[PDB]
Amino acid sequence: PFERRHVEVLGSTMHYVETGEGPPVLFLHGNPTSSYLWRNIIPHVADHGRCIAPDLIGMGQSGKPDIDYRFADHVRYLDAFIDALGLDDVTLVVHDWGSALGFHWARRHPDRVKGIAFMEAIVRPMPSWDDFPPQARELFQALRTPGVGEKMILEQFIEKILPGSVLRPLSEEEMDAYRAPFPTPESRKPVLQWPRELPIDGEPADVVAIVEAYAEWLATSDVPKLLFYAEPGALISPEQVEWCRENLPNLEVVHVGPGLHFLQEDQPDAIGQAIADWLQRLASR
Repeated sequence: PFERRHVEVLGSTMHYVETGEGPPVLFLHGNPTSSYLWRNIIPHVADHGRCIAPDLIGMGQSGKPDIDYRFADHVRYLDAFIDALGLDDVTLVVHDWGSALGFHWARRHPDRVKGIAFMEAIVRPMPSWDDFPPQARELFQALRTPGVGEKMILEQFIEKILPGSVLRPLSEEEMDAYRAPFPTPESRKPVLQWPRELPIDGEPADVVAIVEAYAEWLATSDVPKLLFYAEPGALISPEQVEWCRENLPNLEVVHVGPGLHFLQEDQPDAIGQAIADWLQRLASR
């Protein structure tokens, strides 16, 4: 039901799906997903704008160049993609690392952003490992350890963390779609680098500074914002909901019901209908 396109970007290629016409709505997935994450949300939004969902570089059907896949690499590829489509007056819909990419792009292009809808997002740096639930703490500490992380993700993960953070059973066919970009250790390098970019306890310092910078911009910008909360969630807990409600101007919060980290696979209709309603109210202003 979507157009599938490839676009040349910085000597590689990026795959995206698109549907609809009007002001662009840019959907940014995170780790270890792809535009497939948005397949059941986009149809709710498609009559309201030009819906665009790229696969980040090295992920989905996008090219797999020989790069570090650090956050800064992804920034460059996504900047070129957005400029390749000539996107202006952009509504962002973002998740996980897609939210960091989206917030960072919005702060740097404040006149080109119309609104930001975000879920299970990286709003703030994580000052200590003590803030983490013990489960995620041990996992992230293990992935961020040289040798161990390579064993866990490369020379051996997606089959466990994806169904682990969806409440309802993930089908084999959905799992096949998420496995498909990542058959080989070589192909899984972005999946390992992403957790090693997480701004935790001051490291890495360059991503910590990026997240600090866009958190300050979010708290000062009048851009309309929509935050989705799932029970219990993972990154976005009630605690983070309260911090956003207190500190981020022009924010609406929507509770979508039960869900974990990949809430698009638990409540896609709730998320899509809320975005569609939000775009209409923003147009009415």
